[PDB]
Amino acid sequence: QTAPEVLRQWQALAEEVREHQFRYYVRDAPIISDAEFDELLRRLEALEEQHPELRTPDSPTQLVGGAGFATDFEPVDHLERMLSLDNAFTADELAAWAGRIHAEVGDAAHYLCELKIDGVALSLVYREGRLTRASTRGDGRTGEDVTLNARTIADVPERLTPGDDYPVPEVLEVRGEVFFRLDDFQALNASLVEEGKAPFANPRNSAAGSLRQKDPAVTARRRLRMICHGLGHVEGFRPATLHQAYLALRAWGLPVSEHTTLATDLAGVRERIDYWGEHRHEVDHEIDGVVVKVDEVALQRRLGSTSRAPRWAIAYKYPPE
Ligand SMILES: Cc1ccc(CNC(=O)c2ccc[nH]2)cc1
Repeated sequence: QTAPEVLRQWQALAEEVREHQFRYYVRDAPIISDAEFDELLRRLEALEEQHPELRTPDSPTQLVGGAGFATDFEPVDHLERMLSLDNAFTADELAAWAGRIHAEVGDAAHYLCELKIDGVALSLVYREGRLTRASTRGDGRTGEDVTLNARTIADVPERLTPGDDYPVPEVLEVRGEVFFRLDDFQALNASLVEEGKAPFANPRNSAAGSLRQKDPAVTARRRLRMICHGLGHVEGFRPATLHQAYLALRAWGLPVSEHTTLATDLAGVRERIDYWGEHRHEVDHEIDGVVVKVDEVALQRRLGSTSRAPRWAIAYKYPPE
């Protein structure tokens, strides 16, 4: 032994054991063989005999066979402020946003165009390629902890994948939208009603509810999705543009949309807006608009942000009906 190696070993093993208890109980998705887990738990037990100081009421072995997994929505701070978006509902407004952008920067700004998803915003933090925290927006500075619930979403990976061109960052704060596809929204409503529960009025309400469960196992059996669409605080990653950032996200395994395009001027922005006004109904989830961002990171830095919103992006919202 070495007391430092004792501690090292314990932590690692408890971490591995706790992760598997989560996969087996909270989700129904074990990733090792049913037999392999048993050795691990023995060892950890085997491990706390020698060193009884290690066994605590919070240890994977004692006091948590089956349980200890609950969400309490406690406040957690975002690394970088998570601002909301300013909206534009009319063509002049967008033109006016674009004019002002072109009074500050020139033709150097290109516009990334994405489909705005009407769901629940989620913020994930990855430390050394491992998911450590998932959070709701809250007030922009502080959100609620729903890490366990996010851990059940299929679209969200626990770990990031080692890129060739893209090395995993030391810290990555990534933002996205959590949502249901239409068919699954309906399906869940049926199931709920089948157990004498009230159904959800819309898919956004349904996703929010499904995410916010005190028992995350509930969340695991609901077909929630996620698309990433923004970055917060990052270390070890310095992308020149947002479009290029999406390439690294993809490489690492984060979910990204396939409907993003890059436009060079307002005319190009206008075509996408018009196009999706006519084609948004064909997407399988709710799109309530198009978000237009300035693609260059350095240009978004110069433009900055106000207390409530960024000045380098704007969301064009369509008529409700
Ligand atoms: C693959 C995998 C991962 C995690 C676990 C956790 N615990 C148990 O299954 C269990 C409880 C009682 C008997 N067995 C199992 C299997």
